[PDB]
Amino acid sequence: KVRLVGGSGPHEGRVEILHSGQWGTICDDRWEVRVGQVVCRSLGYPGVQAVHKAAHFGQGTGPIWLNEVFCFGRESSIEECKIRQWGTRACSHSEDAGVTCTL
Ligand SMILES: [Ca+2]
Repeated sequence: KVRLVGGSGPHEGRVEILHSGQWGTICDDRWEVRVGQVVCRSLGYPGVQAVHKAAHFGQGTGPIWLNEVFCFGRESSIEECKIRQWGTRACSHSEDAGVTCTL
């Protein structure tokens, strides 16, 4: 699953993802509008207004599940994008990625 946390409404926040039985976050190293678009679609929003780096909505906790993700932009969910490994060592939660969706 996917949820947004820390925003002014459910349309934005730190991106969190459920994997290996655990809610985790996304590192901002390769975070950009194409994958923001996919995250926003999978949440039922029609588009992405902005992507935010550097724990813009505050740091998450626990596993950092994704770092090097590639989406074309049209995928239904982030699990459908190109993911070479789940779970990353390269990152701190000060890098947790965030998104602001169109509603
Ligand atoms: Ca970074």
